[PDB]
Amino acid sequence: YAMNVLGNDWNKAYKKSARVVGDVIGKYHPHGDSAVYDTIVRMAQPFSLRYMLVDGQGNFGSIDGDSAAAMRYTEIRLAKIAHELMADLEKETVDFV
Amino acid sequence: ITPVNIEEELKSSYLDYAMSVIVGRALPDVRDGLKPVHRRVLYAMNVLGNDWNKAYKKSARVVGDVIGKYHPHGDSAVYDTIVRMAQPFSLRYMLVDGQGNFGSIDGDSAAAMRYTEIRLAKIAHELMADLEKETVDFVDNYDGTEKIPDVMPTKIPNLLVNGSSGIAVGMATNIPPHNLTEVINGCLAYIDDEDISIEGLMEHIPGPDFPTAAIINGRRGIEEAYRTGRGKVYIRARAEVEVDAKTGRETIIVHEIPYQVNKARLIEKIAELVKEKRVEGISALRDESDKDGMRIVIEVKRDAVGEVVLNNLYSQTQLQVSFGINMVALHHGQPKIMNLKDIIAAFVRHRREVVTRRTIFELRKARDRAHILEALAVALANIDPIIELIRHAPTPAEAKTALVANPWQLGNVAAAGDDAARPEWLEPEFGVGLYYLTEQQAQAILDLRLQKLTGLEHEKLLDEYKELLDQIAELLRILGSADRLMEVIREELELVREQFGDKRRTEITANSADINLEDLIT
Amino acid sequence: IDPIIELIRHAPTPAEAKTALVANPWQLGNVAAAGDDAARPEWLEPEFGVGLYYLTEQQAQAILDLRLQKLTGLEHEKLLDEYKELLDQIAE
Amino acid sequence: LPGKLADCQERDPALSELYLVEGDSAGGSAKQGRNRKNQAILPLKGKILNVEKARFDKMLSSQEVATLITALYNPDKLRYHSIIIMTDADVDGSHIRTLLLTFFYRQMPEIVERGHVYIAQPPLYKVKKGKQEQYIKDDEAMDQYQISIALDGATLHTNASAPALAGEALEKLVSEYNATQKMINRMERRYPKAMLKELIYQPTLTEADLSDEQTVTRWVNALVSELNDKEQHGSQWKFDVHTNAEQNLFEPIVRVRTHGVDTDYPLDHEFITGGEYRRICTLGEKLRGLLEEDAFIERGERRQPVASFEQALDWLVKESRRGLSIQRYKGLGEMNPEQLWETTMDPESRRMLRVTVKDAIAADQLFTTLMGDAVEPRRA
Amino acid sequence: LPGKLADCQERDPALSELYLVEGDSAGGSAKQGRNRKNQAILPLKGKILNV
Ligand SMILES: O=c1ccc2ncc(=O)n3c2n1C[C@H]3CN1CCC(NCc2cc3c(cn2)OCCC3)CC1
Repeated sequence: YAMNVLGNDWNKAYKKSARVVGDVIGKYHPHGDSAVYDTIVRMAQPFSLRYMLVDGQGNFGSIDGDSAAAMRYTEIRLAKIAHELMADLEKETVDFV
Repeated sequence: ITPVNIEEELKSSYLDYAMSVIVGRALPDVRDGLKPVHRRVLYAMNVLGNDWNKAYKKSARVVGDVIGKYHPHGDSAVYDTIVRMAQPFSLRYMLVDGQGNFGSIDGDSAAAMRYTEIRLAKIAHELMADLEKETVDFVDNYDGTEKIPDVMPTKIPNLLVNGSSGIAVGMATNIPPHNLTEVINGCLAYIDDEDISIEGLMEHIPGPDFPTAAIINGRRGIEEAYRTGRGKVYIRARAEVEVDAKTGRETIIVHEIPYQVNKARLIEKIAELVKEKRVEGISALRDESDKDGMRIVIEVKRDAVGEVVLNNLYSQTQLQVSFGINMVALHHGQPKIMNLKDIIAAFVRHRREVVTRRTIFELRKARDRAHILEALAVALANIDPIIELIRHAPTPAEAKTALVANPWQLGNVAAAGDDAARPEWLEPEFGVGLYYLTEQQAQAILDLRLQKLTGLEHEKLLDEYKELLDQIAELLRILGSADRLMEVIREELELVREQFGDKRRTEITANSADINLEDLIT
Repeated sequence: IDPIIELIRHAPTPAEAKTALVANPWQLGNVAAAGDDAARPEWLEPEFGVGLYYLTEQQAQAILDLRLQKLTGLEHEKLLDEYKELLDQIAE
Repeated sequence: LPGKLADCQERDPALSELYLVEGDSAGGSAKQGRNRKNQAILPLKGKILNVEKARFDKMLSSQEVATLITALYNPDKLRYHSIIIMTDADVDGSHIRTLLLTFFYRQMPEIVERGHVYIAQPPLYKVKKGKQEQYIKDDEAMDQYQISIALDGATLHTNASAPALAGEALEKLVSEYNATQKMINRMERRYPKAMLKELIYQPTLTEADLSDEQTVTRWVNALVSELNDKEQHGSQWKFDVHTNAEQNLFEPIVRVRTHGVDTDYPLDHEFITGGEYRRICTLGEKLRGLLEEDAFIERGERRQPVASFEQALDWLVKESRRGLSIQRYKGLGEMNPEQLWETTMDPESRRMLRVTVKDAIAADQLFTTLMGDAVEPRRA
Repeated sequence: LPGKLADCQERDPALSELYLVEGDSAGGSAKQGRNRKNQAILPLKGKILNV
């Protein structure tokens, strides 16, 4: 939801992950920073999901067990399939919490 | 391919790094006295839109934004800078109004960046006032995608009010804070007399200022620092003796500690000195500090004068410490030792330039607005022919062409100054009654609404036209004469001094000369 | 359009002009004139749109917010096409 | 030995390679993109303490580098005869490179004398114009590439002797113009920029003109008039003629009035004799001998006549910079591992660097002195 | 008892108080706002293993 509100589509330039992490911590998920970054890295690993959702660029680890780089080096953005998950949201299709 | 290279690359890289650190990292400027980190943080807070009259916001968002756009050099430095700006006991005038655990004199560090809430203050808006009016230049970011203002159109010489303490690769600087009212008085005196002497500036400003009061003893040091740029000054704490009405006992009271002194470390050092027999006349040590003021109680040993012990403490305890005054900053991007008069002159010149550029921008904006309003009023004068021209033209482009090509009658009810009512780029072939339109004018005419045809819009347009005439006349007058601009600067400085006035905190008791001169030359 | 022109030019107050537009009926010319129903909101009262036709405060405000570019030989066909497309869409 | 060092399969020295980069930021992708035959990487942590500032045989924090490369003395164990130091292109990278170089110089001079220390040259710019890609590592290379893109077969059409001015002559003219503009921007610290830009179109000047006062008066009048005409900001221009000599020695003086303080700029024989003024006069004569008033240049499907050469150059640069993309890597842990392998440590595409022991000077003695560090900054 | 627990001036028990909060987030402000007569605060680190 934060990535959708920010407006980071697939046909746009990359953006720093630190901004997204800070925004999520500030508005919706104020429960640390390590969990959000680990979730982003897990979504960015191709060998961890059958269909990736967050298209990124940088050291995302591998099967060797090496951890990813810091949150000030990677650049992430939404993919083509991610827009199908939250399609037709502003048309009052669900409820708000 | 292995090309042979000489060892001079070592010296080349070292010189490059030294130049980069000296220019863009350590040494601040003389026109605003602000580091690039502080500049980027303030610019990000201004772009975000966190005013003083708004709700608090999380610091993590601001830190992430600054790291993402302007300062991608870690997170610890930015957070430490924010905490330093949030500490009241670290600056004479705070800039970032926050809420949360911001540390104290006990040395306790602040909380995490996910608990505090910060926002701009009332005085922070005076630093970046009138920025969008094209008053300064813009600098590209690291990748050439954003713009960064070179200097800020400030109204307060923060270099002289708060100062900074930075060290270059080969240089170092240290500037004590001062009082705002005396700085404004000195600036007004310098505006009054361009040839003011150093004695007059010393009379207007006796000495520096600190967020915590103290006792200043050395005057020759600060005199040499104001005259040359280097000097030393001593700082003494405030204390006294106590004798009860009954037999009781003597007791020393410590009301305040010097600038940048740890209280816990001081108590530990005093306890160690008492244990090591190095100091005498001290029995125990207590503490009575609360939310109503710091209070340190020291029990004097029985059968002791206490004054000799107090002097031994002043000689040994950190209550008496020197200070390394060193005024070093950038004048044209190069380290240059500058005195007070040069800083005042540079500030005055910067203020003059900012005011002139803002006035030119406002004049151009008012000229454009008046030029649009003239065409709008001409269109409002005759409306029916425009009605037929629109109703008979199938294409709006053809209608615009017919409006531009055909002249108008310029009715009597529609009809200022001889000049200064038209832009510079406008060709003299328009506006020679006789009147001609323009593509932009015709486009603005085609963008009108139906609500502008009442018995109230005409008077509003006439009043706005008269106000624009008065404004452009006043701007031409203030641009023609410099005395009016100087008077405006004086009035603005007086207003700032009246709005942000305060009272002295510290106190200067001169004894370095009273003991020396009157006992040497008599 | 012309009666609206006189009503705007003679009314000094725009609120009075809106009141006069809402209170006065219209002629409903032949060139101006769909489905039997489903062309009106649910909250709309049956006392409007009974040729005969009446306006609404929101309708009059939208009328007062028009521009001069909507008086060409191209806007009418665009409006007719948009109306037909909206009819087709609501029918589907 | 454990923890950070990751050797290769081969154990015979003089065949493997050793690298030194940042551990968590770079070493991860470096190991994920390296080879498993003759590649070895030794990560690092932060910076390293200096040798001269605090010399102590007992002071040691990491000690891993010297312990893993030799025994610390070195002729016995000469493992990893070839070492390469990859380092970021930032200023901190150059600083840590200088510290590493002075360390290997003051610890083991023999390994440097025998030619074993190497320096890598990672790319700096990544330009991608649709399908056309380009890897640029230097600023001068980037400028040359920009000039080449801005001149993709341009053809100027003026009323001079050349009907269609094009080819390498136009490229050389643009290069000389850019060099002269750079020189003017460098000298701007001394003299204002308005006069330096106006002297391009103003007529020439000769030291023989100090005889007649009418010629100097006409020249300075034309100068002040054109400066007042081109002045769009809040400033003015005034002339001044002074005679400080025995008989004439005519010396023009220009009086400019900025915001609040006037400032003069006299002209002396040294200014006329100076090589910079001579180059400016030669370029002005060369440009006036072109008659570039009515010009027609196209790049590549559109043309627009202008009245200034710099305006046409700016328009061409703007048209060339419409739909290009530039990616600047500010760290080794930013690019893909395959890109790093192909552009930095590819044995068929890499470009290493060799250090020499030519002379033994006292530069390291003045490295940390607090006096040499103060006298060395003479970049003025 | 290194560093963390800062006792009070009184040494007689049954007169002082003891507290247990988070160290870095809470203990700072807790010590900056407490009293220096009969107050003592012991920081904590994360969670504690079960018995
Ligand atoms: O690196 C180390 C090594 C050892 C160690 N031991 C104790 C300790 O506390 N820490 C230790 N560390 C470090 C630090 C833990 N570190 C984790 C990362 C955190 N990052 C802060 C942060 C950054 C950003 C945030 C939020 N928080 O949101 C916006 C984007 C950037 C800071 C504290």
